[PDB]
Amino acid sequence: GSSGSSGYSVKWTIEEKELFEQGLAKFGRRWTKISKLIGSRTVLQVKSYARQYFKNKVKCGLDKETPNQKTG
Repeated sequence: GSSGSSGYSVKWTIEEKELFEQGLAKFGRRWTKISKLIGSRTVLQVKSYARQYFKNKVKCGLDKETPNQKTG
């Protein structure tokens, strides 16, 4: 597969990952709140990431995409 960012490389940090969860469980599925807690990220970034986190939790599935490629 291929991946391209038509903007800039956006990545998170452990500190952020740990914070997101904390509030996620405490406040719940509230992005407006979480985003604020962390401060660094924004409602948007959080909204997306929310799904990005789980996607990883469970090995590639629905996507049905493997890092394999034409050998040789």
